[PDB]
Amino acid sequence: LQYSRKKLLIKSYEQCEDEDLLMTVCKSVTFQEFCANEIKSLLAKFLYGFKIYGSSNVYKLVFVILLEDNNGTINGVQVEMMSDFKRLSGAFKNHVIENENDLFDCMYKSEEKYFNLYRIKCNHNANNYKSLSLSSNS
Amino acid sequence: KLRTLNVKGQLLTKTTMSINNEDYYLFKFLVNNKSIDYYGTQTQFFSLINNKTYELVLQYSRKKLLIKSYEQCEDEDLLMTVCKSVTFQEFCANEIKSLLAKFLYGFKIYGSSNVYKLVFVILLEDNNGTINGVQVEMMSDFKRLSGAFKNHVIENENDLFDCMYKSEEKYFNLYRIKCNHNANNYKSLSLSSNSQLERLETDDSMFEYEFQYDYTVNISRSNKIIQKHRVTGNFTSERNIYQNSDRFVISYDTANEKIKTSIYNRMENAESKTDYDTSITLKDVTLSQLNSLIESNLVQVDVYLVTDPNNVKNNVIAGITKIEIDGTYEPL
Repeated sequence: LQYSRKKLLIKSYEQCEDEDLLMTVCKSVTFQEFCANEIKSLLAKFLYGFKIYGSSNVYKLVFVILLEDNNGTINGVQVEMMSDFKRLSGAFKNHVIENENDLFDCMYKSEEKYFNLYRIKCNHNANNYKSLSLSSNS
Repeated sequence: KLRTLNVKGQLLTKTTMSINNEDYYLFKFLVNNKSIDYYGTQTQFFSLINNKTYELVLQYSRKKLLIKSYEQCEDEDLLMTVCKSVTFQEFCANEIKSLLAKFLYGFKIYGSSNVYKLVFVILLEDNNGTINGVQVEMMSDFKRLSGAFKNHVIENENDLFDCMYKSEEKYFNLYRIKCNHNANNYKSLSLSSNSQLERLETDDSMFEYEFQYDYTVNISRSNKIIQKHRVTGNFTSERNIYQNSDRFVISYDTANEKIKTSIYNRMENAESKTDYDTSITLKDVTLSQLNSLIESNLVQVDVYLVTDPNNVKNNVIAGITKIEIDGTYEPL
């Protein structure tokens, strides 16, 4: 791009082809990446996780991530994540979770540590409510 | 004559206590899904067993409700057996259940490509014995909905929409519907993959029921209800992406008044591709064409509005369905 005649003109264009952002951790994400419901990977901070009262097979993970509003400011926000016992056991890379008891013992040893999340989908609902969710290969 | 009552129900707990060396024996029975306690002696304490329907005959003597006698029924099942009213208790147990509802209206949710939403009115008997008609919501997909409707062949989305707009404001027997309660405490209805939605088609028994099914609150949202409007006049659309979200500002005329609202833009699972920027501007084109079509009566627009009753300002759109002259249906 060259600055000429009070404009930004495309001085030359070159063909690039399919840049990959999966398995590439982004320090931040944008509101639009929650809108497109795009599967990315970001770095996050796990706060604390537990099992939902009244449920048997549903656990909740709470994270702190960084969103970018279009104003350009980067804010730390609390995001919530839900997944069953199965998808959670295989989600934790380099950790063996064979029963419910180990999941809780892993979460309590995972508290306040920084995580690289991989292939996590950002969702958006009828009632908005922006949250994360585990795919089958995250 | 000492008068008596007859009740039937599951037994939950058995408890005993000795007050002043006078043994007392009590049985917590589930009668019509209520915790009602009845008196007994030491003979009944051992004869009866928990989680077992007992046909019960009560006696009133010495200012107490006695178990005069016991027989035993056998675990009656009440599915495919419709009910007028459910309780808060049954929503907590997440009881798959068959009850009667009044169908209001249905639409396809914005941004989604295969997810639809139904709005019903059901009778919900609270913990105090009062029965009130409330608005309840329901999510299901095209596949479950294609086979859900009893006695109606639905093979394509356009049929699905044609079956709701016919069934709008009719009464429906809902068979084997799971009443949900969630970590986020809003209560809803769900299609178990083997649930039937069977229409009643009037027959003048409706007169007793329309007075009851007066929805004043939507139990699937908090402080908000869903309302349905017909677009008659100036439909205007504008793209306002704010600091907080990407939105469409929309204002239309009904036969009543003009409404300001806004819809939150979202795209379902558009993958590895810029199918959000190129598709939202696409739907914006569909929106600024709409007024041209309503004037010449080419399409009719139905706006489904998640609204706060007290403050009519809190308006958001959950679905917009275009009714075309030639039977074709376009939702958004």
